[PDB]
This record gives sequence, C-alpha cells and structure tokens, in this order.
Amino acid sequence: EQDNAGDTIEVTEQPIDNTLYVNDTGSYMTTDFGTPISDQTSLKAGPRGPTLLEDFIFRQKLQRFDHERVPERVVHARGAGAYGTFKSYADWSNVTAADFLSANDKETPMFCRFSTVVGFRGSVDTARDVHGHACRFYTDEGNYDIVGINFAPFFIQDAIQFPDLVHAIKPMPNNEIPQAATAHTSAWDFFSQQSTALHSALWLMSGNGIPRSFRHMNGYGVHSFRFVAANGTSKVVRYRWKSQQGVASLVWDEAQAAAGKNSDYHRQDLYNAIANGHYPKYELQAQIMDEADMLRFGFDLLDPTKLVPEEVVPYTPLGMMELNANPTNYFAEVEQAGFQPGHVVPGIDFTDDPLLQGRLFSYLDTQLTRHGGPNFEQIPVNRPRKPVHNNNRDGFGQQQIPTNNWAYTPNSMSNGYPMQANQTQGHGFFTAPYRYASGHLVRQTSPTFNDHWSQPAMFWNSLIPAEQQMVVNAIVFENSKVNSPHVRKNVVNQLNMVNNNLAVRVARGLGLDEPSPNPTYYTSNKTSNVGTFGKPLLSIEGLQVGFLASNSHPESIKQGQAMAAQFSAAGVDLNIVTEAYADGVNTTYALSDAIDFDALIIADGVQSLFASPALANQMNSTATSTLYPPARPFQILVDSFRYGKPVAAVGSGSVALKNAGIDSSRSGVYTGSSETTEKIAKEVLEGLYTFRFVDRFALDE
Amino acid sequence: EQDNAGDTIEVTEQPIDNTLYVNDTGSYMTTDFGTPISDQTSLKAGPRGPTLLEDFIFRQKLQRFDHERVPERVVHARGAGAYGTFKSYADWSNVTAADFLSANDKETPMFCRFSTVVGFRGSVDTARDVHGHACRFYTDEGNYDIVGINFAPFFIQDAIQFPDLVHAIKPMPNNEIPQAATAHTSAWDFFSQQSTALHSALWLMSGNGIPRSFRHMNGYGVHSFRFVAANGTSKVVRYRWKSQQGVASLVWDEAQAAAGKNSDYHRQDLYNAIANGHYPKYELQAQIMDEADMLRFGFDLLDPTKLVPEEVVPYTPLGMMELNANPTNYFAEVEQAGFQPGHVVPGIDFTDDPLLQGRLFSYLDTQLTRHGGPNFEQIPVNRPRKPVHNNNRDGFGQQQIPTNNWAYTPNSMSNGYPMQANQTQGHGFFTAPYRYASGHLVRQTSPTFNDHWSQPAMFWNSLIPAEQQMVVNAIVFENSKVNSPHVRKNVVNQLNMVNNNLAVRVARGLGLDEPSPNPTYYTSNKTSNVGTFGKPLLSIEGLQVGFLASNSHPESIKQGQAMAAQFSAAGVDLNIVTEAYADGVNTTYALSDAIDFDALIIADGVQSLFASPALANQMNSTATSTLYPPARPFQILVDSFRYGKPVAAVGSGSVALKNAGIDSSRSGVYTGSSETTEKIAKEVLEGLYTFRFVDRFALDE
Ligand code: HEM
Ligand code: HEM
Ligand SMILES: [Cl-]
Ligand SMILES: [Cl-]
Repeated sequence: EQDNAGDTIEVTEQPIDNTLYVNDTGSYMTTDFGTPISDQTSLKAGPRGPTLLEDFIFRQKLQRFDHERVPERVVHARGAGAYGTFKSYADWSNVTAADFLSANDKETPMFCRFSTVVGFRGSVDTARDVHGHACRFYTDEGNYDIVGINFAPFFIQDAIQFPDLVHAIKPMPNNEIPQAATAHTSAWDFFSQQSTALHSALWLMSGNGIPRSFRHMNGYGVHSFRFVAANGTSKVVRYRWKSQQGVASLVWDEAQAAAGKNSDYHRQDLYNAIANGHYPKYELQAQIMDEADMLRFGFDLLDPTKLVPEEVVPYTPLGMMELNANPTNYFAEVEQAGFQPGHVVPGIDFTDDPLLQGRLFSYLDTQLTRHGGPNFEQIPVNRPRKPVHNNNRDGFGQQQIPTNNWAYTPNSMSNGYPMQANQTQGHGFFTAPYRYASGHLVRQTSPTFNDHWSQPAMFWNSLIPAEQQMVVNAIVFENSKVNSPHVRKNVVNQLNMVNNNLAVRVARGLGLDEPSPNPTYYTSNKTSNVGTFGKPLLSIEGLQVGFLASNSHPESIKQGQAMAAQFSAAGVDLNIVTEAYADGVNTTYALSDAIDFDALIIADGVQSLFASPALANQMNSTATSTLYPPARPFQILVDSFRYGKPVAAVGSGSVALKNAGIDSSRSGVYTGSSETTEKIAKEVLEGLYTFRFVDRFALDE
Repeated sequence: EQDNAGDTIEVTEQPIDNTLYVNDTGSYMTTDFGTPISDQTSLKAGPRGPTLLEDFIFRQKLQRFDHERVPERVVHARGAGAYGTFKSYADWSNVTAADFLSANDKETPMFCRFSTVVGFRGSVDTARDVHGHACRFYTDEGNYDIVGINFAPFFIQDAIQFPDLVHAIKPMPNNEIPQAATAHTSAWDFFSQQSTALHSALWLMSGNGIPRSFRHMNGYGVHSFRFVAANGTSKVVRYRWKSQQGVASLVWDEAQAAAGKNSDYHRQDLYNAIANGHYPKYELQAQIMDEADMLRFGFDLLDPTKLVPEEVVPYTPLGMMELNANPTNYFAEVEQAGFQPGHVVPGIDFTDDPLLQGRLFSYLDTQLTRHGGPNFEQIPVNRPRKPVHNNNRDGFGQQQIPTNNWAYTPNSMSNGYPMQANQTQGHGFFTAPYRYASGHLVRQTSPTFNDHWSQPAMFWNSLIPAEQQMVVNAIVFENSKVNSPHVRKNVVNQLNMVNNNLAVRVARGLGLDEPSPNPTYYTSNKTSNVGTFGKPLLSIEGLQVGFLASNSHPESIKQGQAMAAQFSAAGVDLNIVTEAYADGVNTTYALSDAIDFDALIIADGVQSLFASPALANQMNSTATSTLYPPARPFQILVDSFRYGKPVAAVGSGSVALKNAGIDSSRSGVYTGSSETTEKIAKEVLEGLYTFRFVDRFALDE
C-alpha cells in the first residue's frame, strides 16, 4: 500500500468515548450529545403560555421515547433470556473439529432465550404452545447457535410452508382473534389438511404444550445436523438438551389460572431462580449416527417430523450447560438478540432437511426487520467474543471505524490481511466434503417423507393413561373452539389414522360419530422421555411452598417460620401467607392462588379461614372479610388438590382438608400433629419430587 | 408554465393497476410482480437434495413473511377498531366553524380504536388500566381526531414528564416484569413522588380501571380545547363521549379470571356486537365555557388533572356516533391507523395545556417509528376522504404520482394551484385570533396547578360504598405487590392528604401504621357519572346469558331453547351449555366460565351436575367425568354469584342454588317452576339492566 506517497495513508485515531455498560452514579443528566439538562418542565412563553419549538430538551427526550419500539419477532415474540457457561465432557475431535468441544472441561460463555411461539410480545407465559430453547455458544471460532424447541418433531417438512403454518396458527387476519392459541378453525384446518402436523400436534396437546417452567422442559435441535472431523469424515447428529431439573407440566385449567394471575410465570421463575442461586442445568446430548443411517430406521433422517427413538440410537452426553446470570438490560440484550440456525462454526454442517435449508435464509433476512438495518451483529449480545475482520462495510448504525482502506480480495495493497480461512488453514468453515447431490432440479417432495401417522401413534403409546386423557381433553377443548364442523370431522378422521381409541374418545368429546379402526399406520411401539407426567423431577431447587397461616392466630406464623430452614436447605422457597403483611409474613391471600405454589401446607389452628363458598354465601355484606375475595383460602386448597400438587396439613389443618373432601389417605396428602412439623416438611420434599399425583386425574378408556 | 417550449411539460398517464381491496375469487396465485406460481415445495437438486438459491418463489414468500411485523405503539399497543358514522344534532356555527358540526343531521364517516395503555400487543384485554377511546371524523375539511381515554383526568401536567410516567408503569427494564400492570414498585413510586397522579390513580383503582367492555365505558378528551367561530370568537370546551349502553365494570378477581380464560374479551365483545347488529352508540357532548372561565372555578382549565364537574358546567349534547362495521383487515386498517390530537380541522383550536401542547409534537413524530417512513398518512385508513393537494414530496413508500412540476410557493408557473387557504378563503385552518401570550421564556410550572389532592377527594366521595371498598382492595392489592416498604408508606401519606378514611383502610390492608386526619385539602364535594357500580345500564343489547343444561337430561336443552326467542328479541344472546356438542347445544362446560355470561340460568332437573369440589373429591379417578374439570358447573355458579351477576334457577335448579349457599331471597336471584320460564326470562332481563348486585360485596368503614 506504500510503494508511493499517494497510496500511503496516515491514520490518526481520535480519543472517542467507548462506554458499554452505563453507570449513572454521581452524574448530572445530559442530552445524548452531552449538554447538562433538567427534564421536568417545558419551556413556555410565560408560565401559562404555549410550549416553544426551541425547547430542544423537550424534543430530544420525546423523540427518543417516540422511537423506543422495534418490531417483535414474527414467531417466538414472547420470551426471556439468561447468560451462562458450557463445559465439554471430553475432546470430541474424533467426531467433530468444533473448537468448543475440543477438550475435556473446556468452558464456553453462553446466552440463551426461551419463549413461546404464537403469542405477541406481552402474551401470557402459560399459553399452550411450542416453546423455544435457543442457545448461543460464544466460541473461539465464532458464535454457534442451537435454535431448538421443547418438542422433538416439527409440524412441516419444507420451509416454504412455514408462512402457511404460522398464518394458520396466528390470530385471524380480519380481527386478530384469538391471541396465543391454536384453539381456532384455521389452525386445526391446517393441521388436518397438512397431516405432517399430527406428530407435533400431539406433543402440543400433551403436557409438553404447558410446561411448569423453562427449567422443567428439554430442548431439541429437531433436524439432523452433521459433525465434521478435521479430516472431512462426517456423522449425522440430532441434539437434545436434557434438563437436569427434570420435565414437569401443568394441567390446562391450571395453565389458564396462571395466565390470569401471573402472565409472567415462566420469566419470573427463571429470573428468581438465577437471582436466588438455583442455576438451571441442561446436558448437551447427541445421537451420533453414520451417513449410512439415512434411511435405515424405516424413516428418513432428513425428515423433521420424525424423531429417532432413544431405544434405536442412544443420546451421547457431550457436556453440561448452566445458566448463572440474569441480563442487565432486557431490551438491549434479550429483545435485540438475534439467533440464527445458520450461525455455525467449523466442525458443524447442515443436512438436506428441506425445513432446515430454508431457515438458513429466513433468519438472516428477518434480522433486518427487527434492527432497522444490516449491522444487527454489532449489537453487544450478538458480537463474537473475538474481533471481527472482513470486507463488509457501512450500513445504517455503523459504530465501528475500519482502518483497512483496501476492502476487497484479491488485492496487492493490504499485506494479505484479512487472510482467507479454510479446512486446512485459519480454522475456516468448510462444507462436509463427502456431501453429494444428484438429480433433476425438482419441486417435488421425497416419497420417503410420506408416513405422517406412525410416529404420532408411537407418541400416543408413550404417554401414561392420565396424560393420554390430557391429550384427549386438549384436542376436545381446542376442536370445540374450532367453529367449523367439517374441520372437526377432518381432525377426527386424521386422528383415526393414528389410533382408533384416541379418535373415538375425541369424537365423543365433540359429539361426533365414532370412527372405526383403520390399521394401516397403527403400532404398539413406544419411546421413553417424551411425556410430562408419571416420572419425578431430578431436582426441586427453586420450587415454591405456600404455608397458609392467619394474623388472627399468631402462632401459625411462627409455625411457618420454624419450617423455613428445612426448605431453604433444599433450595425451596417457603412463602408464609396471611391476610395482610405483618412480622414474618411473606405474601397475602389477596395476592395468592394455587398456581403460586408447588406444594401447600395448612398451619395448625387456622381451619376457620377455609370456609367453603357455600358457607361464605350465608353471611354476606357485613362481617365478611374485605381483605380477600370470599373463600379465597378454600379455593387455593381445592385448586392445589385438583391440579395434583402435594398438600400437607398440621394439626387442626386437617379440618380444612376434610372441608375440601380431601381424605388424609390420598397419595400426596401429608398430615401430622404440631409436634411432627419436621417430618411433615420432609414428606413435602418427597411430594415435590413426585411433583404431580396422577391418581387424582379422571380417566376414560 | 408554458410561455416557452422548454418549461411546457407533456404528461402521459400510464394505465397502472389501482386495486385497494383484494379479491381472490377465481384467481391463480401470483408473485407480487404477477408471475403465476405454486408455493408448496422448495426447488432442490434432486428430491432429497439441497434447496437452490435460484428458487425465487421460496425467497419472495419468506422475505414477505420475515418482514410482516412493525413496531407496536409505545403506549396503547393492545386495541381494536371499528368504522361508523356520526350525526350532528344541529348547526353549531354559532360556536364553531367546524364543518362536520355545521348542520342538523349532517353525517360524517368515522373510525375509532379502543385500547388499554401499558400492555404490549398481545396482552390481556382485562388488565387493570386506562382505556383509549380514539375516534377519527373523516370530515369534508380534513380528518379530525379526538384521542381520548375512559378517565376524565390524566396523571401528569406536562408532556415532558410523559416518558417518566410511562417508564414507571411499564415492566421493569432489567427483566421486563410485570406485564400490563401498575402493581409494582416503580409505578407507585412515581404516583407518590409525582402527586399530580393521585386523581387518575383513584380512577384506575376504581371499576373504571376494569370496564365490562369498550361499549360500557365513556370517553373523555381530558384537555380543554377551543371551538372557534367563523368570526374569530372562541369557547373553551371539554369533550365527553357518553356511552348509550351505560357504564359497567368487573371486579378484580373476575378481571383476572377473564384474563386467563379469554384474553380477547373486549375485542371479541366489540367484534361480535357489531357482527350481530348491536351497534354501540356514544353521544358527543361538550362543556362549552367562556374564555373568562379559565380560573373561575377554583382550578385552572389548562390543568389536565382536573375535571369540570357536570354540576358546575353541564355537558351540551352535540351529536350521536354509532359504530356499525368491523374492519376488513386488522393489520391494514387497525394496526396501521395513526391517530393524532394534532389532526385538527378549521373551527377547532388548542389551549396552552402543557400536556396537550407536547402531544402535538409526539404523535406526528411517533408515526415514523411504526410505518418505517414519512408516508403514513397515505395508508388507506389514514387518508382524508377528499384528495390531498400540497407541495410535500417523495419519501419511502410513495405510491402517488404528482403532476405539479412547480412544487414550491410562491411561483409564477403553476397557475396559483394549490391555493393558500385561511380564515377568509378556502376554509383554511386558523389559530383562534384572540389567543395571546405574555411572559418571560420560562421552564416553570403555574402555581394555579398546585392542588393535587382536592379533586382526588371529590372523586372518592363520588363512589358508592361498595366501589369505595373496591378502590381500597385495588390499592392494597397493588401496594402489596410493590416490593418497597418506603414506597408503600409514601403512598399512604399521599392518600391521607386526600381522605383519612381511605388512607387508614389502605394502611390496614398493608399492615402499616394508621395516619391521622390532615384536613388541608379534604372536601365533602362529589360529582356524578364518575363511578361504575350502583347505576344501571341504559341498554342490554349484546350481553350474554349462560343457560346451564345437561345431555344426560335432554328436556333441559329444550327448556333452554324455548327461552331463546325472548332473549333474541332483547338483543341478548342465550348460550345453552352442556358437556358436549349435540342438537341445540351452543357451548360446553369445558369451554365455559362465569366470565363468559352476564347472567346465568340453571335448567330444571340438572342439579346433579352442581356437585361442590368437596363432593367431587370423594369419588376420584374412575367414574368422574372426563368432559370437564371437577366441579366446573358448581364453580361457574359460585363465581357468577360472587361477582354480583343475576342468577336464575328453574325447578330443581334451586337445589343447585342451595348447594352454593345462595338463598332465593337475595337480590338478583330469580326462581320459578318450569311453568313460569317466560317470567323468569323477564326477571333476568331486569337483572341484566341492574347488571351488578352490590349487596353481595363485603364493606368496611
Ligand atoms: C425445527 C423447526 C424449528 C425450530 C426448532 C425453530 C426454532 C425457533 C426459535 C427457538 C426461535 C426463537 C429464537 C429467539 O429466542 O430469539 C425462532 C424464531 C424464528 N424462526 Fe424458527 N424454528 C423452526 C422452524 C422455522 C422455520 C421453517 C422458519 C422459516 C423458514 C423459521 C423462521 C423463524 C423466524 C423468522 C424467527 C424469528 C427470528 C428472529 O426474529 O430473530 N423457523 N425459531
Ligand atoms: C390527556 C392525556 C392523553 C390521552 C387522553 C391520550 C390518548 C391516547 C390514545 C387514545 C392513544 C391510542 C390511539 C390509538 O388507538 O392508536 C394514545 C397513543 C399515544 N400517546 Fe397518548 N394520550 C395522552 C397523553 C399523552 C402524552 C402527554 C403523550 C406524549 C407527549 C402521549 C403520547 C402518545 C403516543 C406516542 C402514542 C402512540 C401513538 C401512535 O403510535 O400512533 N400521550 N394516546
Ligand atoms: Cl444430507
Ligand atoms: Cl390557552
């Protein structure tokens, strides 16, 4: 660049302020251009006069405000994030050249966001939905994102259908009803006309659609990807994030109650858990398969509507992630984060999964919408941990200052920088070299993709009877909300290709004719770890206990408080509830509901709070408590029991149980005198692990 | 423009397609550039091959999809719209030169949007909140927008504080919790440190915060505006939209239930009412005051925290609006609509209200954010009904084609077009000519604005005892959710400057020390039409009745059906509810809740459905119905009664009432034999007008 005076360029770097995190301590307010200000009164022509155009303080403040909002994500708008770390279990170089997997105990920084799918930005956490599980590894060789969900299969087999699925499940276009729900004609029409959807539709109707929290679901990559070794050999892999807390879910009416009582239930759960030191963990696992396995198992590994059963190919544990810090600013870090499945690193490659292939286009393009311009990767949360060097330039919102004035390749002026990186130098990305294609250029679906029903059948067989009833109840609920009889009937006919018992039970729920067995795709096969009831949690850290006490019986508070040490030691929060705040009280009846607690304990001597609605109704007007709605304590109890949660009662607390028709002989009901509270606590710990007592759920066939 | 050949310009208008409403009937799918396509399979290198970059069909479809979203409104994101018409009661030219008010029976097209304030796009309709009431008159002299709310006063006195109020009430910035709610430290901190907020805070805690529907609230302009007559004389006016349905509201726990059962409760209500021919009406009214009235009434008419009591200045009816059509496409017409208080027409002017003055800047600027460019008024819903002519040009998304090549004033080339319009020619806008200012250029608040407490006191005195209890319960609920004791105490102290009884009751609810009377700002004054309980509705059209029946007692359905004619004739929807769809059934237990009905009727012979939760709990597992959660029918009944709704029972239905502890002697409880169903219906019509039976609500002091 310097064989002459003209092309020789003097660089003078200016001492520009380079703040990242903003710290207000000690400061006076300034404009964005650094002039010290107050911001509390408009400049006016006299104190009762009109506001002046020259009040630039007013205009800069309101212009910022008027422009705060950005487009939400077209899908997964409602979500929450956290930072963490990932530790490799091994040097995996034998199967992948990926750097974050290259050594035992190698640690990589992480950022993840969890979300629903269909609802808009402020929709209810406990909507029935798919849930996103999207994690970025900030590796030494680039940001690697696994952008997954809590179900193993997806609804469709080609990315070109994605706007069809999404418009179908989103609110109707004429009136934007209903919010965050598939319970409408268009969605079930789509799922029944596009029968690839059945597998994921069953997942959605199961407890998987309504998880207890982000900490109590698994994550799946869904698609086949490739691990590529340094020498070019590849393996076909499928990812699972196995929650180290375990898998647990709500029941529908409980998910509804939670939506109305605490729309922030899952984001609050994640925030509180991290803030309280109960850091959620998920183990990265992969089914590591050979190229020869593409069609071996009787379905196609390119097909995203199909899971590989653990019993056919086991999951190999790769390493452990932990999320251990909350974001500092939600808008800056969470709202602006843009995950992309095309954010790959050397040692990872794609497959010809037609669903995956289109996602690679879509996510890069969509980042423009939400960020207003092309420099979205420059936002701090999206930056790689090492500095970027390439010949990309300019664009709205450019906050870097390139010094390489020869921004093209090949050139003879820049000393070869930046250098081309590839398989054999600079740890460059490379497509797996044995990949091959051969064929006409076709817009045709592979016939290997044609079985839409067998895997739905396996999934059904994989659920305990209580959760099978839950699926029926959900399908019946959603298809009763569907307004079109012909769609209802199409759904039944589709379900009958999956399992006759399922379809008959649904048709009965809908008041429709019962179909007859259609055995073509039926199977008795089943797989494990795809249900959400009947298997206990692996950790009860960060779960909640509600201890129902009264200010009118002061010893009840003290009884609550003496149990607190035991729960604290298990990482369980004990919440003492009374009518109103007082010494030792944590929360109140008026603020409380069953959904707020994972187990409930009734204190000794407070039985009189637990009047049934019928009793409440006699004495109305005067001398009924104003401090909470009529029969609130009773309702918390009855709801907790109905939902399947452990309930305990100390002393005369058992009177409350009887009032509620709860026999002390039921599973997950613990009783004891005031002298045995220590043992009652440990039984509650026991019940928290079991989590739900499914013997309480009504069964049909 | 043509005294020479060079400046003479040939205009050739091209036959360009000019579709507005899109009609698909008969058509093949095409790209946006008109090439006929299919859109169901990606183009691949072989049927199991990778997707090709040259598949432009895939890319155009996903690029559209990837870019569907736009920024939501910074406030009032959650809302719903409808078209209608406005009829003037008179020629009002004696007080205003406004054209839409210039003749008896003069009709003007309308479009309105109603909304909450704090929640984001998909937040729950029944959040406790301010509600927007924003209406556009498409006049012959421009689009006139009244951008109002359902409360008479606003929280702050200067527009520069608007981002402070909004950041305070919106979710916290670190974690974006909580959604659509003021129940957190920051909001109550703001309301207590910025004590102007007390008036609107009391409105918010009343039933006004939780209306039954958009049809059952009023609208207020809040600010003083001016009517300006042709000759320059002005009047100071305040607007009210008086609902012709009447004012009705929910109770808090009911608003919560509705949020979890039907997040679309208000938008669905409005959509259904219009679709069913029950068109909501609101009468435009104005307090028409003299310039001399600015300080006469012991507060300042420039002050938006102050209402003028109807008893001091009556509302003059101006005309009647009716909303009579749903939008065709929600995104195009509702989401994109941009109302602005600066959208004024000749005969309307502003005042020096410092809150109003800033809104004039803010709304014009904010339209850029949501529309991506400056041509937001070109969107169909924002267009005036007559063609625009001005010298504004260009900008993103320009879909017009100007023919005037001399786009500046003054010029000698364009034949004087377009002509300047003013007070005396072309019906031009004009500022009211007697307006005057005089003063230093000051950033100071007017001392006339200093009384923050007297009007809050009047408002409190204006509520029936039951709604006063509702305010206390709300304040106590929200301030129990506030995590900061010092903020709780500040709120109490502020409330004690308003009314000692109010403050003592709140402090009791919060477990705080009771303050002592602080009489400086106390008053016994009261005003009418500012409460939401204790005054019946004026129309029951579009309200809902739930008729609880059973498939296991088939005559119950027929009993329901024979009542339907009477409800239909009142414009009331009768919904027959059973376990599952069948001949004559409208909805199901599993889909139903108390919030779905405004009155409940229990059929003869179905009492066995109405088992209490206690009874449900005995027989669990087998032979409990799978068709709805345990004790769902009972819960609907108990909830309806608790909320204050009319309930009726035919025949042995009274057994259900007894089970629920509801005596047939209570107000708003109707019973009769199977032979008197006609009379039972008319009593239910009676109860619908009364709407809520406040004798059921617990009272304190
Ligand atoms: C296996 C199937 C899929 C999974 C597991 C998946 C996963 C996800 C996740 C987890 C998010 C949220 C990321 C975040 O938290 O910010 C997301 C967003 C998105 N997805 Fe998907 N997705 C799938 C299929 C598709 C398909 C086929 C397309 C389109 C071709 C697509 C387009 C999008 C878009 C446009 C976004 C918005 C991203 C943004 O604005 O940053 N997805 N997806
Ligand atoms: C008397 C007090 C006020 C009332 C009655 C009021 C009313 C409303 C209403 C009804 C909307 C929703 C319009 C729609 O449905 O699209 C709205 C939006 C808005 N308001 Fe206000 N407002 C008030 C105070 C303010 C103040 C002081 C400011 C700022 C200086 C402000 C800024 C905004 C903005 C930026 C929007 C978004 C508008 C859009 O994106 O189109 N408001 N307001
Ligand atoms: Cl492949
Ligand atoms: Cl003025």
